[PDB]
Amino acid sequence: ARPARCYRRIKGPPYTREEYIHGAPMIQIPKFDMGTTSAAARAAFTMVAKLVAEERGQIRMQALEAARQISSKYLTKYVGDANYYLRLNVVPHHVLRENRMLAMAGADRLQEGMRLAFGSPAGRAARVEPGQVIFYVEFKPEHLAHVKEALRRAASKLPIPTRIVVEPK
Amino acid sequence: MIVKKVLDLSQIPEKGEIVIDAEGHIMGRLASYVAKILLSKPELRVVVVNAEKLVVTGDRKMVVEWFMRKISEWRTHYNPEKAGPKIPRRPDRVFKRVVRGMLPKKVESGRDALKRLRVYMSIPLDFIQRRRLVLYEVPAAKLRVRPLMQFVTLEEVWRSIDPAAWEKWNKAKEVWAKKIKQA
Amino acid sequence: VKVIDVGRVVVKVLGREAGRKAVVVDIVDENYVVITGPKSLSGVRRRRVNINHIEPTDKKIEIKKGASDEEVLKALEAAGLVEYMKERVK
Amino acid sequence: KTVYPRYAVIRLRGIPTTPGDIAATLDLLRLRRKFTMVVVVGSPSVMGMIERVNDWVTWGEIDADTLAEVLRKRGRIVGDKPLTLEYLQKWGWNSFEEVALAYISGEIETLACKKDFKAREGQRPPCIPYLKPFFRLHPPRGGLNSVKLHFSVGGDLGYRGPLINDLIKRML
RNA sequence: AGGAUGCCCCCUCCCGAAGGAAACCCCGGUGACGGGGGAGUACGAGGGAGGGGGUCCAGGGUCUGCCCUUACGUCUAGAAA
RNA sequence: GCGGGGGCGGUGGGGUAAGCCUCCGCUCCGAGACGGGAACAACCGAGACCGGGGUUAAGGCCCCCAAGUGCGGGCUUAGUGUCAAUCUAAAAGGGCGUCCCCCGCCCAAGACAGCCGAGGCGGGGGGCCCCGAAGAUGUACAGGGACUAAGCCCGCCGCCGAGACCCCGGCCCGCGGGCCGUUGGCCCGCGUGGGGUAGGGGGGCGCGGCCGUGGGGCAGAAGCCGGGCCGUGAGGUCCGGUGGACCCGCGGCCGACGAAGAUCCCGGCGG
Ligand SMILES: [Mg+2]
Ligand SMILES: [Mg+2]
Ligand SMILES: [Mg+2]
Ligand SMILES: [Mg+2]
Ligand SMILES: [Mg+2]
Ligand SMILES: [Mg+2]
Ligand SMILES: [Mg+2]
Ligand SMILES: [Mg+2]
Ligand SMILES: [Mg+2]
Ligand SMILES: [Mg+2]
Ligand SMILES: [Mg+2]
Ligand SMILES: [Mg+2]
Ligand SMILES: [Mg+2]
Ligand SMILES: [Mg+2]
Ligand SMILES: [Mg+2]
Ligand SMILES: [Mg+2]
Ligand SMILES: [Mg+2]
Ligand SMILES: [Mg+2]
Ligand SMILES: [Mg+2]
Ligand SMILES: [Mg+2]
Repeated sequence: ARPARCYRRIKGPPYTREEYIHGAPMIQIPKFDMGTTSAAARAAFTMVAKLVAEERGQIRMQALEAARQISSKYLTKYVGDANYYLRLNVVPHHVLRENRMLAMAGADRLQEGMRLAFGSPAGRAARVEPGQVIFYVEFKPEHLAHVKEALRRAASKLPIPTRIVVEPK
Repeated sequence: MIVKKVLDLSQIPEKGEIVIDAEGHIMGRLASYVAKILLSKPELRVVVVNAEKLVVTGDRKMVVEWFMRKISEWRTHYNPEKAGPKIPRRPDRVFKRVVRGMLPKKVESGRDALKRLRVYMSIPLDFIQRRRLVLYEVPAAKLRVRPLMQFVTLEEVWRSIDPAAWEKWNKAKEVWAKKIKQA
Repeated sequence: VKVIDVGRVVVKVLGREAGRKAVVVDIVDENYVVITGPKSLSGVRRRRVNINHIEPTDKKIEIKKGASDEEVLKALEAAGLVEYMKERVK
Repeated sequence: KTVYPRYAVIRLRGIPTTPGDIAATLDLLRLRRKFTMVVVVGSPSVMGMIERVNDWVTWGEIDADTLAEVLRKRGRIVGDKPLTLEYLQKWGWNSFEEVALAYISGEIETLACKKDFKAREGQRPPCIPYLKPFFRLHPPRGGLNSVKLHFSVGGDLGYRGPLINDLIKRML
């Protein structure tokens, strides 16, 4: 897997319609809403933390999942799943392409160089704008320090700069 | 005797020679004035005395390491006496190199202007035994002393990069100081 | 190190009224003070002045902060600097 | 029926490298050389044209007194000859100020007569016959502020208000 | 074979495009500076007249000082290459 | 001519990216002088007939280098940095290092740190700087000198500075008009007239001969060496030396008709 800097910049149109894309990769994110998702339970919480993007860019699906585990594991063992709701707000609809000489990947991949340079599907990413909310945490005001620490941990696994915004519901 | 005066940048004499006391002046800022004087008066000669009292602003370690790199890491791999640089260390020759840097390069105008300059450490005895030594200052080139400000004289720089050469000159000052004090 | 004090007599070194004596009557900040001739005496209008644009003389007079031109005028009678303040430098 | 404002437009930027559409409008406004000045009437069609060439010219409301000196100092007739008082009096205009006031006040609609104007006898024409419809100004004394920035940000270009007369005084 | 009815210096006078000060007085700004007057003035490319002095002037060779300056022909989008 | 290219804009579409490939538009280079950019086709200013004077553009005003060691306020201690791009750079992250804005709480003198009697504690953000930050010929590189401002931020004042714009003189051009017995010449008017490769159009100079016309030459023709004058120029013409028999002006016509180059050909002669 190439460095994420190869796929950070938004350089072309979105590539999402999977009826026209051959071999479009499946989304390997198992869960998007962590904690207590039921609306009756979330009325206990009263504070909202948002990990907001600062630059527009593309976040790979593996980077989204990596930030998801480190943040959710920390809130699991420092806050308890019954004391928070954590949602990954974005979905990686954009399909990433790569142009490399490979195995049986179609007949036109055997031609080296920039001839027939349209790449094959190499992953998925989310295209985000500035101010877009990446992670959404509903929580109670006593655990504000822990939720910031978990969100700061998730920020360390993301390719673009992000800032934490804390506001009440 | 020695009469201190302030140099009139507009009333600069055209003929003869002026003497500038460099004590308390900034090296780059005084060199800028000296270079323009020698260019604007093609027949006038300039003498700078007390060249070791010139001042460079900044931390002593920073300035000394700057000079150390010049006299250590700047060299050539061809014939050194034919093609390489020859870096001065003495405060009078250090100041004369700054004025050469501020003069025009590879021209007779630059060559003649530097020949019309003489730089001395302390004050020469034949200058001291004249009837009336008219010295000058350039207040724009003078250094305004402020608390917690960093600078070093050229003499302190010379003692760092050539202590044995400095020691002989300092000893020579003490040897003749009785005679110098008479005048 | 330059000292400007209230009641100190200074000479302007910039502007139209350069070479004219004036009297410090108040301090605005650490950069600006208030000077006055008085006008009828030197021609220095009662404005503020930058400390970089005035040089202090060796004379002084005693007055209150924000002293009036007539108040400045009387204390010039106190030390008799009326002819001194009329002088122009250079 | 409507007396639109009378504006002065001066070309501040040059010919080489100007975009094509801005260049086309400047030609139609007769500003075909640098520092050329034209006097127009601020009709809605006129003001749309000046908006097109906003980043290449400066403009403002011209006063009657400034136009009078502009006519005397830089007015030219066919053959590039200077505009004199005698030529004005031969056509029914007593003074430079009188002809400048009439155009600024709206008493006459154009300053220079058209190509197709037919000179009459006795009747005073509503313009100056055979005056060139452009002025060639001097570069401004004391310089400018910025020829690449707008007047509203401390530059030169754009709508200047009544300060166009001060610039015209510096450009005569 | 060119001018020497020349050329340069000084002086004097006159006209003079675009342009255009200074001292000094007054108004303003902390100030760099702006404005009224001085003043469209002194001056100003060039165009006329005269007086005195000198002797060659134009032109050429070579050198020096200051300013400017990247052999030629060619293909090329692009040549000092 | 049917090889284009530069800058900017369409996240153009593609590509990890490319001084990359392929489209769309304005402008510029090719085929465009000149000022600034340290050099530099296409970045900024600007469009050049010749000479002169003046004023400005971009940009600059400590020296190199014309013009300011210009003005007020603040920040930086790192020589950090040293007025856009080409062009020599810097990220995530850490720092109350330092200057500043804001918010929450305690202190109602019983606040914090160890009775004392004035502020204290914590949070977010902003500016600059430090760490992160490693290279191959020669110095704190990005012009050099050097500078603690001659750096950076908010504002300001004047000046320098092109061939551009203004003015004067001279020249040529396009078009219109007029005059002259005219394969043409001359004069006047007007032109926000005056760059130019390939190419198209219009006029002239030279060389050898021919048809005419007029001349020169042993008191010295052609040729050769140097020089003056005329013409924007191709060129013409004259003077002095050498030479020893041919040659030239004007009108017309015709060509085996113009060289700096072809690893050009022949000869001669060099380092
Ligand atoms: Mg793209
Ligand atoms: Mg050694
Ligand atoms: Mg030697
Ligand atoms: Mg441009
Ligand atoms: Mg003769
Ligand atoms: Mg080739
Ligand atoms: Mg090629
Ligand atoms: Mg070539
Ligand atoms: Mg093609
Ligand atoms: Mg293109
Ligand atoms: Mg080509
Ligand atoms: Mg340049
Ligand atoms: Mg200079
Ligand atoms: Mg540095
Ligand atoms: Mg990066
Ligand atoms: Mg042409
Ligand atoms: Mg013939
Ligand atoms: Mg050829
Ligand atoms: Mg041969
Ligand atoms: Mg040989």
